[PDB]
Amino acid sequence: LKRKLKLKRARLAD
Amino acid sequence: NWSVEDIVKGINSNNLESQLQATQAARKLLSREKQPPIDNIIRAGLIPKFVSFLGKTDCSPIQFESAWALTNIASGTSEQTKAVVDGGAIPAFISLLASPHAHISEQAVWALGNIAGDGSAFRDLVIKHGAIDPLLALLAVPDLSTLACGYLRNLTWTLSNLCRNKNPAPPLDAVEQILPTLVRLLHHNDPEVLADSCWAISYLTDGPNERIEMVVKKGVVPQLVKLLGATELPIVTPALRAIGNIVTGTDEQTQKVIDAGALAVFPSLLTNPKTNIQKEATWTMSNITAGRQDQIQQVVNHGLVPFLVGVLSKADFKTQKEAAWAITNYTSGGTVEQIVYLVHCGIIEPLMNLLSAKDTKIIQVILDAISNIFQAAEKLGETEKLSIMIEECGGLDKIEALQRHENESVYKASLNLIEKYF
Repeated sequence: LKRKLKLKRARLAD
Repeated sequence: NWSVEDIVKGINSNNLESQLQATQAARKLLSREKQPPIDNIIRAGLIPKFVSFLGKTDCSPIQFESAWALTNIASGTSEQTKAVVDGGAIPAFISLLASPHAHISEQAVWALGNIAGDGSAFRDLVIKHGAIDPLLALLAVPDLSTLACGYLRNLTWTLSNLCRNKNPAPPLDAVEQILPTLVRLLHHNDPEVLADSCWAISYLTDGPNERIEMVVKKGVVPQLVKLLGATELPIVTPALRAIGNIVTGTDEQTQKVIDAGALAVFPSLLTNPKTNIQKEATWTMSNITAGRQDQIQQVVNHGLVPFLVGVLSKADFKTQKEAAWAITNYTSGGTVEQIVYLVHCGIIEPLMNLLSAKDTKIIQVILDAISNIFQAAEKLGETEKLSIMIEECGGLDKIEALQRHENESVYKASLNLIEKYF
């Protein structure tokens, strides 16, 4: 019966 | 500050330094929060020129400016990442990984993390272009501490994207090649490295038992239990997701988590002020109580039953549903003595109050549990004693009123109990 952070990031200024 | 038309004029000039200023100016446009005009850039045809600038070894500043410009384009929608891949960017960035200029190879790491991050197909295409070896070679130092902190965090984050996503999961051999460096980042003392390493391990344990095993075989479970106790939420959340995933595996994999000391953290986790942590801790507990009787005994001994009674009695409804699962898993696999104990801890009344929720799933789960508990009681002669208890706390009004429920499973089960025991 067992039951089973941000993809992409722009570089901002800087 | 430049218009796109001027950047196009600059980039199409025949003059590397004019192309450099124009590329820098594109970088600045694309580096602002309030909708950088990515589609405008793509539509002016600029991506192929940026990509060919990636290869200008003699002009490291235009390599850097174009790497950044493309990083930001690749950070956008899927269609925008696809325009970067379609321009040829992937092998060009992989070649920049060997750049002697640390800020340029870091920008190439970052861009590849955006492309891999879009989804399974681009992650696997980054991998087929040979990104893993030169990425791992950037971390082939005796002590991670000698690397610049920002640089190390970017690497860890791009590696975690290479572990991410699921249909399909990353190639088995790429996971084997990445794991030892990942185990090492998981012992590193920077909180963002730790968080992202833990996320990566949570992605790799999110799948069939063979995948869990490759991770557990690397002896990371004790470090994961230690991180489970960290004060930083961004570290506890993935460490607990990874632990929860490992205990969806076999009994032997579940047992490694218990032997590593994980149950002693659950009094805090099951009362954690962050509701997602309580929910994921109770889900983890439900999978542990789906274990062997000796594992259920460890849950008893660690005093966790009163903590399950607690979340059943009062928690966000999503956690309460996990608490109900934990209970019905406990009562389906536990000894008569473990089941009596559960009742002595006060399970019955919060169980019955949850028979009022307008959630058809939780109702069947609870009714299965009751049935299981009556079952133990019959085995002891107690059906009567238990039956009054259920009545006194108002649980018979709930089971009775559930026969006017147009789910057939529901009121079949109720009727079943309403005679069988009342």
